[PDB]
Amino acid sequence: TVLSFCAFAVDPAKAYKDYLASGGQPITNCVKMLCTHTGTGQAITVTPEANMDQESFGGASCCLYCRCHIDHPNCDLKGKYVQIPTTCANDPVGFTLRNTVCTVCGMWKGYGCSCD
Amino acid sequence: QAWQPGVAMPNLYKMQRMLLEKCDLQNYGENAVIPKGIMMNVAKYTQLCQYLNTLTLAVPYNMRVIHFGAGSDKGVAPGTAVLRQWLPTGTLLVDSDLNDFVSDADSTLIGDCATVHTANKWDLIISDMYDPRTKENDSKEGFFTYLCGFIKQKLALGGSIAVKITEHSWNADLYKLMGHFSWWTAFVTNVNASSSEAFLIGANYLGKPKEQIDGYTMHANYIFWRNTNPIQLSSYSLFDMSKFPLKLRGTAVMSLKENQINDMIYSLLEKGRLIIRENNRVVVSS
Ligand SMILES: Nc1ncnc2c1ncn2[C@@H]1O[C@H](C[C@@H](N)CC[C@H](N)C(=O)O)[C@@H](O)[C@H]1O
Ligand SMILES: [Cl-]
Ligand SMILES: [Cl-]
Ligand SMILES: [Cl-]
Ligand SMILES: [Cl-]
Ligand SMILES: [Cl-]
Ligand SMILES: [Mg+2]
Ligand code: NA
Ligand SMILES: [Zn+2]
Ligand SMILES: [Zn+2]
Repeated sequence: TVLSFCAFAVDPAKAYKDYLASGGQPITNCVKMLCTHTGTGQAITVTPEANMDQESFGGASCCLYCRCHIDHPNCDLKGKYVQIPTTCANDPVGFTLRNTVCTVCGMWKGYGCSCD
Repeated sequence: QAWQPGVAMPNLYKMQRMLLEKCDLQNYGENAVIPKGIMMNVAKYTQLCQYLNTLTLAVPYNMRVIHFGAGSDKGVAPGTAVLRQWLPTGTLLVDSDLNDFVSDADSTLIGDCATVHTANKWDLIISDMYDPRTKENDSKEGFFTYLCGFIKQKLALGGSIAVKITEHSWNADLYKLMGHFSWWTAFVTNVNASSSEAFLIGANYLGKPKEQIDGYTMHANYIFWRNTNPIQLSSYSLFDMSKFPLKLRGTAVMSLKENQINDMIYSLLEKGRLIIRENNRVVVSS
């Protein structure tokens, strides 16, 4: 029902946030890849690139708009792989919603990226 | 054996002329070997592709791959995600399913597979199509009849297929067609070994009979093999992914006429050194 709840909200991302704050389970069935864990660590990559501290997921399965079958606000994820911090891997869709990729080094701000 | 991505039907069993028996195997269960947070289908397709790595697959620069039965009740395409991981970058991956799902493929075709039309030929066909099944075990039609025609009309010479079968979900013409390949086998993935599921894999398509296979017999042969050779579940192969992606072979693609396809060309097709098809623009239908 989380997919519907967000699908039929004026602001799906806000709707997802509210859903979580009220004790809803994160969206499941994000597709975890099997990988080496010796990758570049970058946020969004052509192939799994999880480093030792990440998991690699199929991109579309981690996209709220893909999963809800609704219009995108722009897809940066579909057909690609998203690296997600193991500690956040329970909620890959939320992670990609709440976070932003650094446009210089290509890592997640507040996570993999270290810059000024 | 436990280290292998799975087990291929040994030649000894392919040679038999068995009668059709019931299979002593339960397709289901909680699976003790699937690593945590990993889907059965990611594990299963991973092992399938690990197996395909050991074969002389043709790998053109502009590879074309079509994936049938890509969707699931979950609404996502785990198998497609693995294919997309396995194949060379910017390989055309098209997938299809009867019901809607989200995909990491370039195109997703929704609808019965019988509605899927294309002018272009493919280098690799993967099918995971399945209908959950009457007191007899006969060749099943449905998607299998489409598949056989698809293979015959749209698989490039040199191309390869992997088609999911089980005890009850199998087709006699598909088995027959396996003998139009340079090599074939029935492959059981180690993570799902206690199920009657296998992938019929044809390697390097020749467009003509190499062997005379009787479908009904070969399926009995398959069952006999499964009944008398239990396989211990295993996910050993999953713990080293370092060599996973398919090798960039740069396999030549040539458009040849039937009269140009001579013994030395067949020999090239048999060895996985040639693909024969046009290089036109790829258009796929509803
Ligand atoms: N006639 C048909 N045409 C197209 N798809 C079919 C047909 N019959 C069964 N299927 C599909 O076969 C699929 C079987 C699934 N178990 C495949 C799982 C999927 N390969 C995965 O990676 O998880 C279902 O999604 C069905 O919709
Ligand atoms: Cl959130
Ligand atoms: Cl491998
Ligand atoms: Cl036979
Ligand atoms: Cl060559
Ligand atoms: Cl073409
Ligand atoms: Mg050979
Ligand atoms: Na017969
Ligand atoms: Zn998306
Ligand atoms: Zn940065």
